[PDB]
Amino acid sequence: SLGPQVAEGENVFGVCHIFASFNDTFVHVTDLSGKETICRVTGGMKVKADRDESSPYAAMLAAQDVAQRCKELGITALHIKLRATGGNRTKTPGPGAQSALRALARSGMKIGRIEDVTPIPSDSTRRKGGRRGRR
RNA sequence: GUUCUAUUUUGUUGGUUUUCGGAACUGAGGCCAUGAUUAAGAGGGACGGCCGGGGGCAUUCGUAUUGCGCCGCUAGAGGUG
Repeated sequence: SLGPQVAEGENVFGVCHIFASFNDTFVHVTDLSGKETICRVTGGMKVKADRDESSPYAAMLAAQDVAQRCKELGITALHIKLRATGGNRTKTPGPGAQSALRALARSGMKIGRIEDVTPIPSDSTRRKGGRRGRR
């Protein structure tokens, strides 16, 4: 865990894969390739209740903890990719999405580029549920 | 022109042919003001340039979903009021 890049010259870059459903929130720091990961802490592992894993509070303290983990090993800037559930299911990012990148930016972690990588189907299969929906 | 035929007539007695009245057939005529309403804000059809998620056959693309292979890191992951 020794970054040979000089801190004062230019900024070491990384990315976290922000996936935030309506029942859980995932923060997943990987490298610029994405094959190799550095840190991955979830919203559900700091709160011991199933109903508030996606809550905006359970998201926020996960944000500095990954950032604290990403600080000694030498990364100051992260790229951000938002991810919702995608597929045939809902496309809106959960309530833990916005609190994730906000608190890490407040923690002293720089921001790279912003884009959304929701797995948007061109033309999907049958949506789960009946013809009348979730009655 | 052809065929048969009512016949009036051959003075009467007898055959015949026709003028003659009828019926039918065949060829050359003359004449018609020589014979054709319209093209329906009806229809049918032809033609010209289009037009269209119309139909059938073949071909091609796009994520996403599922499953699998490999790599990385992990204690939770799904789901719900």
